[PDB]
Amino acid sequence: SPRLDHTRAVNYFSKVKQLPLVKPYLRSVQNHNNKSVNESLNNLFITEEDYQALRTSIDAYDNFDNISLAQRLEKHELIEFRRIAAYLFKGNNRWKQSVELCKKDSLYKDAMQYASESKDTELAEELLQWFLQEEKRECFGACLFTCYDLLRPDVVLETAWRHNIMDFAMPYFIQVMKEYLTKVDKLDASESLRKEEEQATETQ
Amino acid sequence: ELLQWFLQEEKRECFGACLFTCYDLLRPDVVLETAWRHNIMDFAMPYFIQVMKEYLTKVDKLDASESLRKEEEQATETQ
Amino acid sequence: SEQVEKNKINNRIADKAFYQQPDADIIXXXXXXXXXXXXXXXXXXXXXXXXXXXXXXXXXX
Repeated sequence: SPRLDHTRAVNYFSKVKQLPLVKPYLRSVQNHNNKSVNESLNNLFITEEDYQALRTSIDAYDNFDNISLAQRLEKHELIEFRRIAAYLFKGNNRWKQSVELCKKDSLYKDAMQYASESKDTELAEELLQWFLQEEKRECFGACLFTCYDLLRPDVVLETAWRHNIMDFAMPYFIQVMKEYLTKVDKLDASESLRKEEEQATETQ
Repeated sequence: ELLQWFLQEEKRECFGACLFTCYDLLRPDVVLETAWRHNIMDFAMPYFIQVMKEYLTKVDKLDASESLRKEEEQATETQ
Repeated sequence: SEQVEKNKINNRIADKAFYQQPDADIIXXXXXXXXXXXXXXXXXXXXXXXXXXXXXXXXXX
């Protein structure tokens, strides 16, 4: 352990077709954050089908090629990695994961949750505009959008009309913002009166 | 309590869900919606919902007014 | 053998739609649960009757 360079080892294993013996050799190790470790280590958890470890195998040590790695995963059939390659590519960057969907990997599930944390607001119109032409859970769509402050303005609430006379009734949220914009109004009128009132004592 | 009951047992819900509202506001968003999920049809009536509208558009009048009060005096004493 | 075997098992416990997906969700909060609560939604939205509407409005606040 102590007083090896590791960098000059995994190399002799890889071009050996026998590197996995070192599987556990990578156990107590991998604290070194070394590349050859994660790098093939992932390659290992990939062809081996390991996700628990692989996920945790990177739930801390971030030393690797955050790219091609998810390239071999997407080429899979077993979504486990087509699900994480989805994550791996997104990684603390939500824009990738969504802007890369289509029919497949369009899960009526996580797709309604990975948008929320976003910041590129308008992408809501992107997603939503799409919900309309290709899906029907637009309800949960045009809604989970709204409730988070407001990133779904008038602009989007209408974009949907130009089209759907029928289809729109749902609201949970539109009112959440209503008395919200009726409560901030409460405290505001309150401080207005604050002012009024004081300007009444020192100078009635 | 009363309203929820009006629905399952009576129909003058109109006078119900209304005389409720006009006094300040005791009929918040919470109720104005309960009727959407629930009764699609049955809800159109309003006399009151708007009483609170320009009410929350008039208190807004005087408020914008005092906002400008501030603006005006500030810019003045400091131009 | 076993891994490729473990492989097919998914796409098998009520066909990668709320089986393997649920497994992944197990391996927002809920919160997120309340969201996936708006949730269920079959025959006709299968939700807003009781729990669904309830949690929904509640959180929405």
